[PDB]
Amino acid sequence: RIGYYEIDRTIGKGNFAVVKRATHLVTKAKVAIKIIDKTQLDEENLKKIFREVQIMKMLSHPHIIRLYQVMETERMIYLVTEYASGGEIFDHLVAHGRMAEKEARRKFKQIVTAVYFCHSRNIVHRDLKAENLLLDANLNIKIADFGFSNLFTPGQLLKTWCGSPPYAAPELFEGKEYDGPKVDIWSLGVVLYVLVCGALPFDGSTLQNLRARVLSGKFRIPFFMSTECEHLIRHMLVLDPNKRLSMEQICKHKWMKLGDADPNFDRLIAESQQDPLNEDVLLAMEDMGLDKEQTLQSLRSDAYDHYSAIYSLLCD
Amino acid sequence: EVQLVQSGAGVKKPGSSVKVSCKSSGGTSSAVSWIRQAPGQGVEWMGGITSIFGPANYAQKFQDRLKITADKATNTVYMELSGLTFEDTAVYYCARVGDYNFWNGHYRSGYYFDLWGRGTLVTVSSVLTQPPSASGTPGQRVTISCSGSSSNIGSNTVNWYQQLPGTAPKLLIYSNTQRPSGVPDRFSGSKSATSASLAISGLQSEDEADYYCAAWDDSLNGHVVFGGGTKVTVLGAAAENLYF
Ligand SMILES: COc1cc(-c2cnn3cc(C(C)(C)C#N)ccc23)cc(OC(F)F)c1C(=O)N[C@@H]1C[C@@H]1F
Repeated sequence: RIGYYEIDRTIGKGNFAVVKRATHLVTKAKVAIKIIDKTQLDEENLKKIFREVQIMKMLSHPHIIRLYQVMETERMIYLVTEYASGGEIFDHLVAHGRMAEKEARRKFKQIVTAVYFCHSRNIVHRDLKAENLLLDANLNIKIADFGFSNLFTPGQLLKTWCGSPPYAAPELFEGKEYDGPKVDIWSLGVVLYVLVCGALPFDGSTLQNLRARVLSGKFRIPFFMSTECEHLIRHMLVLDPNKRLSMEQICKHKWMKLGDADPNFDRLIAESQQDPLNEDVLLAMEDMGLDKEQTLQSLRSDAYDHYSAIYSLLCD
Repeated sequence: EVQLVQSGAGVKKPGSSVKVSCKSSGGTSSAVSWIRQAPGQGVEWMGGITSIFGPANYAQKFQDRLKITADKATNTVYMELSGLTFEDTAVYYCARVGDYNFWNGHYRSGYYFDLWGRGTLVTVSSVLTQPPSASGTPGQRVTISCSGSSSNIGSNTVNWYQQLPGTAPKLLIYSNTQRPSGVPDRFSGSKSATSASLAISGLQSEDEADYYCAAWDDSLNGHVVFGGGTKVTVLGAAAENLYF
């Protein structure tokens, strides 16, 4: 169907892309393929796709969707990534309703782990939403869609007004120059709210009504929500970005430290405040006809070509 | 043709929780909302899908105790009301929002309930101003007023429902003046600033029913508000006497 892939069910839709499910024909692995038709793209949108690809090449994390191969024809551009066979947070909330604070805490820890990692590599997501927080086979978070993401310099103001309206920070609606991480922290507050409530803090019939709600900053806090959880959300959803919690303050919040001691979370957050070759895989690739030194050169040069994908997929 | 099949009636002890189902049995993606009606009382919106933005939207009154879920695979929608009290004894209906297929984030829905389930009687055992009653002689015209505020009628379309005894409310007027298929031209709607009106021209005995006006209220995260219900009573015909 497409190169070495057998395409099937559509699993996602973007403004200019269609994400279809696919199988690697040589590795038998299950992957996702973002399909983009370059013919319907302006030069501003063509740059935003190439920026997304470069940003994804920098992010290798257990809770971020992993890019495997980038293929580009005269009129098409395909991004082959890992497939999350468990679903997405939005579908999970539609099927089962609000999560218990214990279940929500585990997923929220996984989200902040991946968002903190991004901010360490100087990248802001700018499109965190329930429908973009996928779930693997074990129901573990894998953040997807870095189309609206951008590189930032700590202390710089960004000027791209983008994001999912129900999760977008007030500054974005107001068209103000903003601090990247502070915009992601607001989205995280909405994500935490919707995880424990099964509903949005700011909602409406139209985008105009939704905007008025977000700019008000007022939101109902349900009876079932703990005092510790309410404090965390109220300190993330703050109209003044300077008065919002930082990523480090979120990770050390009383609600976050609740329940059993989580040293695996501490190890992942400490890694963000700062590998060898699988010789068995390299031998198997040599048997398929693929050159040993050419595979190593593809791996070290971040080519994300046929040799990179077969190595990365085989290491699973 | 397409029908909403609800679960059977039940008795719950106070403090417990109840789960009601609603399965679509016809030509299928929908926007099911849950509406309850206490014995001899008016209809009340509890929650359901009302925007393209979130997984569910709940009425403030029910936010703390309602859970609304859906099984896409089987076309079944669920409702779970916890911490039941004697005040939760009511008939629970599931209703589909007509213009769901038109929702875009920019398109403003009318929030009219196209299809209603037959209702589920759950028993616990151990905003819009409408006149309580209206009346008229057959052949005459009766008008029901429905006043509200600028957040609801002032900013949205008004829809009217007719409820016959022992049956679920039925859409009578949608989008202020429109009539669904089957509704005669005798019924007509109107809306001016924050008030709506329903006119029943050429009144017949078959029109004796409760009438509810409804509109989307933009207050809070949005919710559908209902009128108290007008009990239209059709009097004896004028031809029953030489004087009348
Ligand atoms: C959430 O956006 C994506 C999700 C996935 C994806 C991975 N696993 N997976 C599983 C499912 C299930 C099983 C839930 C279904 N159905 C759904 C989606 C995915 C892959 C994606 O791109 C990849 F192809 F590069 C994107 C992506 O960046 N999309 C942007 C909007 C433009 F198209």
